[PDB]
Amino acid sequence: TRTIIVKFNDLEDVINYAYHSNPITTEFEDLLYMVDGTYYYAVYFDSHVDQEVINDSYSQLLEFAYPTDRTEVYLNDYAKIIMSHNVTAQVRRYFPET
Amino acid sequence: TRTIIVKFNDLEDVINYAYHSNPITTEFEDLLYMVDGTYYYAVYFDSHVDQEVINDSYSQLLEFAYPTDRTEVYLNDYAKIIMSHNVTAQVRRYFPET
Amino acid sequence: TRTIIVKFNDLEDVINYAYHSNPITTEFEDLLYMVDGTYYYAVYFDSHVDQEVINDSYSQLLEFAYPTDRTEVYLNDYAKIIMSHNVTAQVRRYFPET
Amino acid sequence: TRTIIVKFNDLEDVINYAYHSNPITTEFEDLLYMVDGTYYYAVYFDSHVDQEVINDSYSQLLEFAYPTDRTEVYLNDYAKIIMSHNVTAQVRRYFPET
Amino acid sequence: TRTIIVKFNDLEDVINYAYHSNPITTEFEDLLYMVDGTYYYAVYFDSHVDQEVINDSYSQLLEFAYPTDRTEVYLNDYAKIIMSHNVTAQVRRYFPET
Amino acid sequence: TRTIIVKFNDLEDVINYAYHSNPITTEFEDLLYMVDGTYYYAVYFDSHVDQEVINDSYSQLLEFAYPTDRTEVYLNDYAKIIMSHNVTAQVRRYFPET
Amino acid sequence: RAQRVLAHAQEEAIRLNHSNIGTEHLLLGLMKEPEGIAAKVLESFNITEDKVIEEVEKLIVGTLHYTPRAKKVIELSMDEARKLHHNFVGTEHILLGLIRENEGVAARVFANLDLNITKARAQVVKALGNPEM
Amino acid sequence: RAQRVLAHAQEEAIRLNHSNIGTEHLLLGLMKEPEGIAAKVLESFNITEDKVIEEVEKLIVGTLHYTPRAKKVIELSMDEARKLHHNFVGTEHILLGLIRENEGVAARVFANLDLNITKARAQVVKALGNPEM
Amino acid sequence: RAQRVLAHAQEEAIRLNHSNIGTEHLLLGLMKEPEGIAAKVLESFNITEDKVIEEVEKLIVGTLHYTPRAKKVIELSMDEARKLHHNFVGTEHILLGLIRENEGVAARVFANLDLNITKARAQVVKALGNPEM
Amino acid sequence: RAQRVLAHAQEEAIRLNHSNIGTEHLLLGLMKEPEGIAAKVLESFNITEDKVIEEVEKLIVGTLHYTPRAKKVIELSMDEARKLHHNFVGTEHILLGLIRENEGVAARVFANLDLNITKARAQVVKALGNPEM
Amino acid sequence: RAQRVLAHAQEEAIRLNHSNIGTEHLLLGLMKEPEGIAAKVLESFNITEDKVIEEVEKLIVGTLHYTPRAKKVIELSMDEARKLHHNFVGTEHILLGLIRENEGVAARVFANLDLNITKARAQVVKALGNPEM
Amino acid sequence: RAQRVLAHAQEEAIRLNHSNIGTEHLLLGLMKEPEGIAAKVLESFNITEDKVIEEVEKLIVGTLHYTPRAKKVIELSMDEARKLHHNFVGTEHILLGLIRENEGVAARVFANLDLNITKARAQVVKALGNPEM
Amino acid sequence: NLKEIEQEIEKVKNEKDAAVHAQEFENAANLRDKQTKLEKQYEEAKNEWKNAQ
Amino acid sequence: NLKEIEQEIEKVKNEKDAAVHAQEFENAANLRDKQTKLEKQYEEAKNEWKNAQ
Amino acid sequence: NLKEIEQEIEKVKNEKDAAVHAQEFENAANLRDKQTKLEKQYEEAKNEWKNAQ
Amino acid sequence: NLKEIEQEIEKVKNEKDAAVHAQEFENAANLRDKQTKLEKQYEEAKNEWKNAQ
Amino acid sequence: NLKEIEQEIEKVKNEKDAAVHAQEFENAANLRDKQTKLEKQYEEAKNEWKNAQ
Amino acid sequence: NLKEIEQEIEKVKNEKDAAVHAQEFENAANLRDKQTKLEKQYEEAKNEWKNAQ
Repeated sequence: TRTIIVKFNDLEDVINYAYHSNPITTEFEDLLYMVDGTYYYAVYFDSHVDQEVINDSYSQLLEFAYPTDRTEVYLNDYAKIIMSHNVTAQVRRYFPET
Repeated sequence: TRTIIVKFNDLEDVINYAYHSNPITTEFEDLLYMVDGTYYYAVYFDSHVDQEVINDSYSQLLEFAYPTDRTEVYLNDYAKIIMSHNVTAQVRRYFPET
Repeated sequence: TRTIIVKFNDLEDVINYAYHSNPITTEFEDLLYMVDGTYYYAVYFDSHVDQEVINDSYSQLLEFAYPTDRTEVYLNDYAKIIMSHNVTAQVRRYFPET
Repeated sequence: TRTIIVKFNDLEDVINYAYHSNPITTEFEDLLYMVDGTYYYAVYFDSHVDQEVINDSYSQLLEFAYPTDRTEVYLNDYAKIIMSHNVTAQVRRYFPET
Repeated sequence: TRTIIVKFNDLEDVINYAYHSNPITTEFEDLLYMVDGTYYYAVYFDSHVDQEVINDSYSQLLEFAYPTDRTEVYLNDYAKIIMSHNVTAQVRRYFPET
Repeated sequence: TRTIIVKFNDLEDVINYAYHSNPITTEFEDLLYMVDGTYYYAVYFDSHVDQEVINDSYSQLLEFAYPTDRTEVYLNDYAKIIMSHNVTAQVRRYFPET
Repeated sequence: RAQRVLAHAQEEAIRLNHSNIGTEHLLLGLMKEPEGIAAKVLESFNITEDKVIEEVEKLIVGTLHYTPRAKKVIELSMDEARKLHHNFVGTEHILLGLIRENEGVAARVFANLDLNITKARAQVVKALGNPEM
Repeated sequence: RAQRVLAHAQEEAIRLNHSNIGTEHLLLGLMKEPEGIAAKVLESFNITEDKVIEEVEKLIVGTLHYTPRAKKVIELSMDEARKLHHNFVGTEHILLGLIRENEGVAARVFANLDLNITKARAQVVKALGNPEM
Repeated sequence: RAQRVLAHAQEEAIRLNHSNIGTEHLLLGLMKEPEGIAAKVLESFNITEDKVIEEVEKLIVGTLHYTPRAKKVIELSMDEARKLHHNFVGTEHILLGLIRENEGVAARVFANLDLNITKARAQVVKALGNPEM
Repeated sequence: RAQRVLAHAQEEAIRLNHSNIGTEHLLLGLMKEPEGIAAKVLESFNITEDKVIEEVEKLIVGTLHYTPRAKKVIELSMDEARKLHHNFVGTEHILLGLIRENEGVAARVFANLDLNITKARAQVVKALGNPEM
Repeated sequence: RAQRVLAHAQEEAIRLNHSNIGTEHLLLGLMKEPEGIAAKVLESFNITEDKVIEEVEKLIVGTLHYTPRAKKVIELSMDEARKLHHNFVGTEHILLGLIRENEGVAARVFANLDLNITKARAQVVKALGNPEM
Repeated sequence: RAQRVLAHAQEEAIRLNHSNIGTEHLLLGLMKEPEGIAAKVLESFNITEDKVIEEVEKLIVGTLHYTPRAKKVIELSMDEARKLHHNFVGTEHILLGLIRENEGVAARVFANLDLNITKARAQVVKALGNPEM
Repeated sequence: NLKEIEQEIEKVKNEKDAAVHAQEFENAANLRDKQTKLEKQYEEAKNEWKNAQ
Repeated sequence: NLKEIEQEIEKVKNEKDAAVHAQEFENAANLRDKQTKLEKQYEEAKNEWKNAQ
Repeated sequence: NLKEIEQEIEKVKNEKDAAVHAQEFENAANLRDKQTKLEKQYEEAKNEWKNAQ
Repeated sequence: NLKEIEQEIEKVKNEKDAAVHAQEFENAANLRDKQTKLEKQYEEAKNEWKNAQ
Repeated sequence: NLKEIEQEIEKVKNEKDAAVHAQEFENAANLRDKQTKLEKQYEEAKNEWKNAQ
Repeated sequence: NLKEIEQEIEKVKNEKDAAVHAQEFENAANLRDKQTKLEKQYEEAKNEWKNAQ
């Protein structure tokens, strides 16, 4: 694959990820889909990134978020894209932490 | 077989056969048997008549008669022979038309 | 096959087909039968018209008609031919649109 | 075997055999035993007679007598010998006919 | 085996054996054990006496005594020796005939 | 294995072993553990001792101790080490005889 | 309905000068109405007018009557119309008659032309039934 | 019933100057009535009268009587009429007698002329039964 | 819900000057909404808009109406909403409609593009379901 | 009954100066009574008297007695009469005794003359039973 | 109980300057308590501290907290103690936690070091259970 | 009963100058009493006294006592008396004890001398049971 | 009364069957004629019965 | 009532079907037009009723 | 009252069997004749019975 | 009396979720701040009530 | 009363069996003789009983 | 009244176990001595109880 998707049960968990994640330094783009009040985070890597660096990054995500319960195909149709290309930076800009 | 036997439920059906049959022109002798108030008719062909001309003749009989329910040996033992060799002609001579 | 055969539940559906359809331009003749207050439409194709152009034409018909529930053998016996050779044109001549 | 044994239910049947039987002219000895008020007739053929003339003679006996219901060894043990070697002649001397 | 053992239900049967048996003249030694009010007689043959002379001598004993119901090792452990080497002679000297 | 572990249900049984064992003269170290008020004795043989002499030594211990109901790794984690290297001598010094 | 097949079965027999109207004349009566289900089915088995005529010829006065079996065939055809379907007889029901009443001249013509009886029954039933199954 | 099958046995016994009438004189009786079902059946096994005479002569008071087994087989033939033929024992019933009472001189003549007793029974039963089942 | 797919169907029909709006125009509609589950699924079977246009063109005035079968496809898609998406019938339910209503022009475009219909159903169901089994 | 056989046993024991009357003296007993079922059966296995005499000599005052097992055999033979005979206990019942009480001198002489004991039982039963079942 | 595992986890996290205490920092915690059942089990599968460190390094401010999954791992380990003992949680239960909650960094360290999850479970169970079955 | 084997065990231990009465001193005690069932059984497996002595020497102060397992063995042998010999007990029951309590120095000697426990038990049971099956 | 004829039918029928079994064909033919006439007469009585209802 | 026209629609519909079965297309067309008018009138009454409800 | 002979028949028949068991054939023959005579007399009584019936 | 507060939490929660769905992150952030303050006021009432019991 | 001796038989039996178990064959032989005499006396009483019966 | 020992001796046992768990072997040995003395005192009371019946 080139794409990974994880489900965040609430905005607080996304803010947790935005502050406390230390992601593997990798070339990728990200998107924040939302439906039904649930947040879905998706990352699309460059074609040159190997599948195992992707699996590593994906497993680092699972520390904070669940595996997705909706396919990419479904989300690209039904879900509102809230933010794009630099989700974590945008979150950390708009949301402070205590 | 050299011989064919069929059953007539009543004298009227024999009279019908005697007037209104037009049999295949064939070399044979015939016999009329009676038992149980019930008529049986038997035709004996020459040895030169083939099995299939016999079958064709037999199928023509079934237009009026039933198939026999008694074996030839049984009839030859128990049945009274009523008429011989010219059964149809003798019937049509003794009995008026339908 | 040389022939295809479809069922119209009512005259209005045939009038629909007469106005609101345009077949693959093809060398064919047609017949309209009725039984049971129910309309049946048959098309006869010249032998140079291949099986698949026929399947094409047939699949266009199914947009309006159902598949037949009576064989051609049955219909040629029991069914009154209502029109021949120019069925659609005749319908459009005798009946106005909606 | 060379020994034939048959059972006579009553003295009258033995007398019947003694008068009416016409046995095959054959070289044998005969013995008459009794047990249980019931008569057993036994024949001991010469070795030079063949087995089928024996079966023949035996089958002629079955016209009058039953097949034996006791083995020869049993009878030679328990049964009283009544007469020997010329049983039929002795019977026909002692008893008048029917 | 070199050894044969038989059970005598009572002293009278041993006295019977001692008077009435005459053995196959054979080179052997004998022992008389007691348990449970019950007598066990055992014979040890010379090694040159063959298995079948032993089986003969054994089968003569069964005329007076039962087969043993206890093993050799059991009797050698638990059973009291009553007499040795000349059991029959000792019995016949100590006891009169019936 | 190079190490052997056995269970003593009470201090008196250990004192019994300490006085009344005459162990195979062998190069080893020993450790005494306790959990649940229940003693466990463990022996660590030198690599030049063969596994069969180890088995022989172990089977001498079974005269007093039970076989262990807890693994080495469990005891090394949870169990308090009570004595080391000279367990028998230390017991026999601290405690008077049975 | 199919009454024409009888009406010219008589004409067939009369032109043949036969003293009887037998199951062969019923069969020829069916061949004379090529619109019919029965004619189409038999033609699908390559049973046809001329062949039937030549077989009836090699197999073979006052006014004519049905043979005692021809009568029974007609009655039996009406019984073959006692299905759930029963509104009328037609040429199919007469042919179902000749197929069930497997005796007499017509049944011999069938055997003499190698027609399979149960295969014909199935072919008719399939011709009547809804082809959507 | 054709009792003539019995009412000849004295004549054969007298011709042979025998002193009894037995199951083989019954068998000769069946041969002496070639109308009979029994004669036809046995002829279908090629058990012709001349061979029966030959074998009976080979195996073999003035007034004459039935042997005790001949008496039994007649009364057993009247038991075969409990195949619902009232008291009209025919030649077929006598033959079913001799077939059931498989002892005595007749049973030897059958074994000596290689008759399969079960096939003889089957042939008689098929001769009596409806040939179209 | 992407009701726009119907607007595409009507506009394509008008663009081609057809006198009817049919299942081919529904299919062309689905290819005009590449967001949709249906467009992705068809593209996963390598059905793609240009090939659909060419197939429809080779396969086949005034105001326009749906064909009598296109009407039934729409209603039937609102029965595929018995997957409980309730009022929010969508491109997936339309495509499941065309997959159940396996007749008419669309079904032949599928046959010409070799699409396995039951695999297409499974593919849609798998796209809708939770990928955690 | 067969009491003549015991009268033999005494006399053989006296002749051989034995101090006991055992199962071997019963077996030699039976051989003076060739009338007997038992003597015939044993002769049918070729167990003739001269052989038994030699074997009994190879296997081997005045106020003689039956051995404790001979007594047992006699009692057991009267139990074999529970084959619904009255108390007339023939030679066969004694032999069935020796066959069931398979110990002692006689039971060894059987093995020494290769007698199949169960076949001997069967042979006696077949000699007693109805030979036509 | 060896709560010291968590102290080691936090100290390693701080030493690595990572802003989170995750399942890998737990796993590094276990490898720093070599008394523990967990360390012995992992060492028996030839997983060892230096290998774990180098895997965590290739897999990967101020006050810091457990990751949302690490919290669930701890709660799940207590649920294992509440099955086996109800008595105190220990290193074996933390390892059983990581073995059941098979997601996150630790699960990938196990996959990189080829450890069979079920075999590790079995090994822990057999370490706890009575070796006499 | 052969309580003497316990005296033999103690006297052997004394002459060996050991400080315990163990299961091997019991086993030697059994070898000292060659009349016993147990001695005969072990001799039938060629477990000769001299080999037992040599193995015990190879395998291995004041007043002295039974080891806790020697006590266990004695009590268990008085439970093998539940074969209902419990009016007494004997060498056979002690040896069944040493078999059933399959640990300690005696069981080592048995394994070292290849003595199959199941065969030994079967041999003892057969020695006690009635040899008439 | 209509039901007065069928007995005569059975009588004449059985007489016919016996006569033909006797090979008295000329007599059996006249008996057949009688049976036919009586049958026609019975059918006419049945026709009257039909018209009576 | 309202319920006065459906039976007339049935009548005209059957007459239409008979006329077209007779191949009287010029008549059948006018019958179909009448049926359409009656259908529209029925629908208008049905919607008046829908509002009167 | 008929039933006065069958017991005498039994007696004579039993004596006959015993006599022939003794090989006393001449006595058995005379007893057999007597049995036959009494059997005929019983059949005569049975005929009187049959005719009185 | 904590039961006065709970529904106020849900009001702000839903408003926040709508605001972020609108991409109004400024409003969503302020709503989150309010939600947090209300959460602490809720926990204040909660642990006060715990201690009062 | 006859039922007076069997217990003495049992006594002598047991004494005999003990004596012979002691290898005391002289006593065992005399005890056997006594038992035999008592057995004859018991049988004699049993015959007197049988004859009184 | 015997049972007054059982609690004290069990207390001593528990204290012995604790002392040896503390590795206080010399103290645990004195606890063992006390235990043994109480064991014999129990046996004395148990002998009195036995001999009283």
